[PDB]
Amino acid sequence: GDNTKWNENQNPRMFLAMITYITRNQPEWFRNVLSIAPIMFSNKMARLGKG
Amino acid sequence: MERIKELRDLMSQSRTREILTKTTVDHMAIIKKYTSGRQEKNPALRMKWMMAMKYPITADKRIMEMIPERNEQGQTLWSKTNDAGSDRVMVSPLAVTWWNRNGPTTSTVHYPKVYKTYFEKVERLKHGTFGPVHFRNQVKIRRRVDINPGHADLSAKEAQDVIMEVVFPNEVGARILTSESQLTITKEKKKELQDCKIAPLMVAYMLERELVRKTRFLPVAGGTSSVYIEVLHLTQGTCWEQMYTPGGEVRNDDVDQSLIIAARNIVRRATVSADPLASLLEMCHSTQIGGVRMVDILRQNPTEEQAVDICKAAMGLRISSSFSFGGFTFKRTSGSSVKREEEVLTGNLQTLKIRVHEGYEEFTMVGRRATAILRKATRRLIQLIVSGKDEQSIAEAIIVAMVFSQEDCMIKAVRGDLNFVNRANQRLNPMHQLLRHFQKDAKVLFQNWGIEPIDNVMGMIGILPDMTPSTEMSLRGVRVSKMERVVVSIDRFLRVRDQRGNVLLSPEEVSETQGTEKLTITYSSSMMWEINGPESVLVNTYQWIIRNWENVKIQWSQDPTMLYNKMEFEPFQSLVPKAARGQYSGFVRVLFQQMRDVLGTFDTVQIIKLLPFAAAPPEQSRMQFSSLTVNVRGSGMRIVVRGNSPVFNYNKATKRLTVLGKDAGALMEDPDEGTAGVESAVLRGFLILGKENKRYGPALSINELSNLAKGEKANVLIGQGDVVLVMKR
Amino acid sequence: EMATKADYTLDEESRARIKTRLFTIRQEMASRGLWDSFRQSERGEETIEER
RNA sequence: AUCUAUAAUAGUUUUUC
RNA sequence: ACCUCUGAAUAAACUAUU
RNA sequence: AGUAGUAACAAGAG
Ligand SMILES: *O[C@H]1[C@@H](O)[C@H](n2cnc3c(N)ncnc32)O[C@@H]1COP(=O)(O)OP(=O)(O)OP(=O)(O)OC[C@H]1O[C@@H](n2c[n+](C)c3c(=O)[nH]c(N)nc32)[C@H](O)[C@@H]1O
Ligand SMILES: [Mg+2]
Repeated sequence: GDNTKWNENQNPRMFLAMITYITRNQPEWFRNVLSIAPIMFSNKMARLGKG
Repeated sequence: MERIKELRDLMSQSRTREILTKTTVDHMAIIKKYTSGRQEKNPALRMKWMMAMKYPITADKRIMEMIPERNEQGQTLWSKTNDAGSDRVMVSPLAVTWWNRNGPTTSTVHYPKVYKTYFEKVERLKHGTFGPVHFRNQVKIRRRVDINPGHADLSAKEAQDVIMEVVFPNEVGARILTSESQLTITKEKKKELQDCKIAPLMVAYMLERELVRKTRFLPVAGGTSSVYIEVLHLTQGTCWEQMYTPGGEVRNDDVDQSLIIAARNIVRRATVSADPLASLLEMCHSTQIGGVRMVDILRQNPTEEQAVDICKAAMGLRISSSFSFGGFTFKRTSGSSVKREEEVLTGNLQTLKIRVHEGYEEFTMVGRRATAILRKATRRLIQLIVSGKDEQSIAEAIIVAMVFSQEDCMIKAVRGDLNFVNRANQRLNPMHQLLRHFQKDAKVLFQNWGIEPIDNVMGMIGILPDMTPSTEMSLRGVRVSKMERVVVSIDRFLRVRDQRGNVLLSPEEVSETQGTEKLTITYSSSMMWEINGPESVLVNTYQWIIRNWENVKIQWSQDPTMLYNKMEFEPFQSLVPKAARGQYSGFVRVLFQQMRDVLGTFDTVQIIKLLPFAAAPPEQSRMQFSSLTVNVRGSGMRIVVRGNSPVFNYNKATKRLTVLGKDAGALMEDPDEGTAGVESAVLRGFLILGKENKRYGPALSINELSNLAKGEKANVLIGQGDVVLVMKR
Repeated sequence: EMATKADYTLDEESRARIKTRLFTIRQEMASRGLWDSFRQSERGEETIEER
């Protein structure tokens, strides 16, 4: 099996949800430092390139 | 003085002062990797492109004084153009090959010392011995092997700390060498490298080459030691084996490990023969371990192991009925055991199978720093009497005894992420994992073991969970104290009895683990695979049946009894579980007899698949079998009686029989093959007639066929998702 | 003051100077009310709190 | 019996209408 | 127009080597 | 023209 457009269909919000479930009962700082990456990825911008 | 003057010079310049002040030591690495950007994307193309240039090579500015601008033919050797981002100049490869013929000459006498590992490789190849090349059915297995042996009792981090201590004493930081191995190696290398005239960085790299272990997964056959891995391309192939022995000096621990592996294989194979003793002797005389005869090694090796001691006893040598467990030499003074696999639930919620030794037994434990007397029952420690040296020695002895006792408390004391499979999902030894886990931190084990008041007998002290010598209560059944080969006779069935007459060893006591040898084990006989691993044994057994199919078929048709008694099937029979050997043999023999009496139902592939299972003494039962198990690396791999299987799959398109993924050869169609879809060697007392027939009601299972009677046709879900019509003769 | 084996390495003049500097710092901190909070926080000092 | 050193370099793998 | 410069470095994991 | 293929090269910059 292959998956069609895995990275164009997966969402950073779902990765944030996964990280939130994984880091239950953990110190707050650890949860924050892990959560920053999905948050920044759900607000990401893409350079268009050369033109 | 020169250093401080240069630093003062750099602090006087404005930009260098800014760099030196604003850059911390942590950011020194960042500025050290700082670059304008080396636009290298296709280095092969870039090198091919640059070698067409006039000056593709950089060199220090001293080349303008060490090498002339032009040679005899006037060809230019260097130019004054500087390299980008540096003061190095641009030179031609002609400059390098001019240096190699006209440059100043220095003394290269320390090079063999600095690069001792590579010249050691050269010496090992130079003095190596080549044997014959044997074309065989190679079965390589992906395993972790060491490519750089380093030092035995060291890890990469410990080796690095030792190297830092030896070479850079004032840069070690907070590390203190704790292991006695580290202290010994540190003293040895400090003395050896005393007054050394090599650059400290080069010395550190030498010590890295000498002391740092490196292991990798490779598809390996033969020995897994470094001296054999470095020539693995030379010695092992897909269809051939090149006999070869490295010319250096062989480590003795490798010899011990390989001897244990060979002895276990030989004993296990011999247990299934008609005369185990003669088979064991003729196998030990035909076995070589790293270019050395096995009998000589047995005569000059003090290894405490059950199979090794059985091999020694078979040759009239004196044995020490001992074994090793967790760094201690155990010896059973009195008692007996029978192994039994029991599934247990670990403290960290892991399910695993542990070989449990039944019966009451007594032992003595001997270690390099501690000694103990142990009495135990089935998964229960009766008492332990340790007489170690210091606190840590007694702690280690107590931990080893607790793990050996197989106490359910010890199992439930497991915490953390303790894995019982390899990083490649290879099953590990549970006892070894428990030892390694509790030798890191045993506070929970001691806490959950319990406590017990002591009666002050003989002044033997008690011990508390935090390792203190109490006099009132101690660990449950644990007491603290203060501080030989025997002639044996071995039976026909490898039963070793002392001079008095008591049993000391037996084949059942031999470990069932199937390990691999550090040094290549060469076996010289008709079957070079007779003491090989289970995969090679299976593949070579079925290939032997395929190659000899003509006379094997004739014998099966005429005199099956002699066919079942071939010595070639015995390595196979060493893989069948002991309790099921007779049942499988009887079932397969009944299948064969029905196959003979029902003409036209002659399935060649069925006979080939089921023949090796008929080599055991038959036991007659009415149990039906849809699959027969074979032990391969600890997991029972089933061979399905009807249809293909992971172990045994026959491809009708290619007529090629593949076993465990290894080609075993191509069959040829017999004239008496049944081209009618009629099967007689699938059910013990039922003959398959055809496909689904709805007239006879619903389909039932193979395990419920006893109620059927003569001629009662029925539909059975025999095989992988198939329903067929069967009838009873 | 205390020391191992009652061994005071320096002479009593320098030790008294250290004592008077510590007394001066305590007086200055008590002049602002910070001394009580300073005293109560000593137990929770050598435990890094990741934030 | 266990067995992810650190770092550097190169190579390999990882597609909608 | 002469002249002068220049011939082009994704991510992650892994493997090999040091 | 040609290479080439979803966008370029068929010199660029000072
Ligand atoms: O590398 C493997 C092997 O070659 C190596 N080894 C074995 N012997 C030596 C010596 N003598 N020197 C150096 N190296 C040696 O150790 C490795 C063993 O691996 P593996 O074969 O997987 O383990 P093994 O099957 O030997 O089981 P193990 O856990 O190590 O136990 C060894 C021995 O102890 C017996 N035993 C355990 N218990 C709990 C027993 C018991 O309650 N009662 C009795 N009678 N015996 C018990 C095991 O069955 C083995 O006999
Ligand atoms: Mg795929």
